[PDB]
Amino acid sequence: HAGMIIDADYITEDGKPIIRIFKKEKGEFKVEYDRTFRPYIYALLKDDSAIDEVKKITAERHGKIVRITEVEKVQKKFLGRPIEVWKLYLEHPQDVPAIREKIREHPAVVDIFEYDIPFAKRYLIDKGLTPMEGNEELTFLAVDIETLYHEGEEFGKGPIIMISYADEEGAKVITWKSIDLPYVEVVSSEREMIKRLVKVIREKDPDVIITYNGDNFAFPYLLKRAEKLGIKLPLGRDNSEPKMQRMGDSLAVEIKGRIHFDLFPVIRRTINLPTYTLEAVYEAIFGKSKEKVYAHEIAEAWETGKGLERVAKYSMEDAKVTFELGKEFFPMEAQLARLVGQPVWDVSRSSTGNLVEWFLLRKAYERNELAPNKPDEREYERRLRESYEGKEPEKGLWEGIVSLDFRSLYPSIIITHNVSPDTLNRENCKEYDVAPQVGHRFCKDFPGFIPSLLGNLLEERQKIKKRMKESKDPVEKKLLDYRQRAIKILANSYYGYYGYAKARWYCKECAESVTAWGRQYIDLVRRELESRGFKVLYIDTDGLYATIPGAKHEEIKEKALKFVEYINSKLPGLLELEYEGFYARGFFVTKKKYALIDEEGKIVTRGLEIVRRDWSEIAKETQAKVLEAILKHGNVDEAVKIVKEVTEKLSKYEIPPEKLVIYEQITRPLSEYKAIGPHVAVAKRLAAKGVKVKPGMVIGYIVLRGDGPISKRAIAIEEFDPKKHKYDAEYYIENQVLPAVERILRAFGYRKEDLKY
DNA sequence: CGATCACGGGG
DNA sequence: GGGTACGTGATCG
Ligand SMILES: [Mg+2]
Ligand SMILES: [Mg+2]
Repeated sequence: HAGMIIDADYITEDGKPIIRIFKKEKGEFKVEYDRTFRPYIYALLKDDSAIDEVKKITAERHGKIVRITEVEKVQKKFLGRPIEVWKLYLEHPQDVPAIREKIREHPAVVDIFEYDIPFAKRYLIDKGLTPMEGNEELTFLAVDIETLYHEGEEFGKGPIIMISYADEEGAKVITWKSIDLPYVEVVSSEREMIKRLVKVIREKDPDVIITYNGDNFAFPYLLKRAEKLGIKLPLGRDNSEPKMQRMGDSLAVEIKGRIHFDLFPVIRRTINLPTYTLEAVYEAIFGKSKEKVYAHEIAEAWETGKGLERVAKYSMEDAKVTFELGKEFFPMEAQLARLVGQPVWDVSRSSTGNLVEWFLLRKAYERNELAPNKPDEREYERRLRESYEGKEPEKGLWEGIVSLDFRSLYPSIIITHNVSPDTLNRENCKEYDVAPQVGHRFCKDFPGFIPSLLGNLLEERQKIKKRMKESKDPVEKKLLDYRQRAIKILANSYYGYYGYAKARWYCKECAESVTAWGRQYIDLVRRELESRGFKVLYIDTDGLYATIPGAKHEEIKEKALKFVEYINSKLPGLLELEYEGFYARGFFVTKKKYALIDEEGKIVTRGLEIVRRDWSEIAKETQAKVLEAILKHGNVDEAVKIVKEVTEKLSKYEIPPEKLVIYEQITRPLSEYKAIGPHVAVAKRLAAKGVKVKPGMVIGYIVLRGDGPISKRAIAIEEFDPKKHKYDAEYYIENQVLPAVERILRAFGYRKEDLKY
């Protein structure tokens, strides 16, 4: 029709699938239904006569037998070669996992294809439907909750004590205790507060619900408490409840007819932070501080009734900034959805590797190219163990560091050298390009599937950039700016995608060859930098860090900016080097393990910081102190003295026991564990005392002095008696503090043995 | 040793 | 739900 597609799914009616297309048409919510789309897979047979045995294969599901409804002989392309496969139709999507292995096992079946694409995604591709097209303006609502938590409680034990929401009308708090603030609505109970949230959402009818970690906290918690209280959450536009989907080891929540936009996975990919707390995230984007009110402060205020205004202000600000961040990060996710042709819900929760794959599956359909299969476990494992043919960084502390980015070099290399799995070492090829050093041959006789698509993306970006220069409308310009950035992101992900172990179009030789050709330009950049007095401190496939030893910082910045402008004038086509940034100081340990500090004093690290609950505070605190001594004080000698003093204090039992607590979650019933770690040993004793130990409960423990593995010497933090129990100083030194700092201090020539008296 | 198991965000 | 992360490091067995 005319509207913007925001999502798609399927429902089953009288055992048959119905596709639903969720649309927004000039401000109105619309649902279109399609009963005609049929599930299918492909089968390559040894011979056409075999179809008579294959079409008769059956399976079982929902107490009924599953059959192939129709078969169709089709002509397609596989690896740039014509192929004849049989399209096997099935009645219901759930018939595909039930029958696919019974077809694959058949002696007449060479292989099966396209048997794991979800029905709603299969529909959008086959029908040529693209989400988020048009100038349709969506409505947004941020949602958040505060709860009553005590250390180690089962998930959902304590009530929800506040629910906050925010949009352009302001930020509001719903609570069931008397708090006298203008934005606070006081209700009678937890039940009445949850029913008020339901009413707000049904009345405001937002297209987008913005949360911060709503997938794994706010919505699973609301669902747990609504279950306990025996109330429904009809938040879906079809009155359905929020739906929890197991996405990996964690969860993802969907709200039918809407976009549940969880900012946590989105921001985690976009920017680099040691910890992605809402307060750290808000400050990195808006340059303003946000106060954190910790779980224990919240519990204390609720139970004593004192200082509840502070907790209500915290709840309000949580919703307020969640709204602000949502508006900031949504436009780019909307353009990426449009580009890849899949809904924002899915696109915002996926890696760039999956964004590339979704883009390629759609283009394969458009081009009548059969998609290769995802690897089996053994192949995936064989791919992770593959070695690539074709430096370690400078030691010590460096000053005035410029960062240069190479990533925009690789799409142009893929295109000019026709680097694709369908062009690699092709038989009876008339002309080919040979990769330097690795010698892989890529046929020049026809454009490769992936170079062809990249060429079109880069051309489309150049058109957008030209239309941007010629536009007087700042609205169109803002939108076109997002569109051209989406292409840059997608195009710059192909190099990585070639080496991604889960990729359908995985190609080790393609990745290797792009690296080998890329290196010729990197070596040119390095020689040209050194001829200009620059010293290269660190270099990898993504970029480099350099300085002019002992030069004035403004001179380094000017010379680097002049260098980038010069080299890009020398580089042919769309090969581009970028000036990324400047740092006051920094040091480099190894590949993607380094730490820097900018001119505003913000520490920036990669592959070193250990901010996680399963590491003791003493190890995390010492590591922070070491990085601060090095980057803020330019003093490695102070850092070594900090480690030496901490280790002596641990040996003389001068460290508070509270800085020694280790936290680990129970993730299954205790009887299901194959290996009993210290937290499981502690948990089993707690359950033996009558504690209801459940998956989700976090176990706090201290390692005590003694013989054997740490499993037999861990004690529950609640059972620790400082007057009776002695902590293991050698464990906290050798397994906690020293591993936290040894990688960092290796960059300065220190070994683990030199960090003690 | 290989196998197993945990982390993040949120209260 | 025709795709159940992601990559990495500690500890058990
Ligand atoms: Mg969906
Ligand atoms: Mg909150």
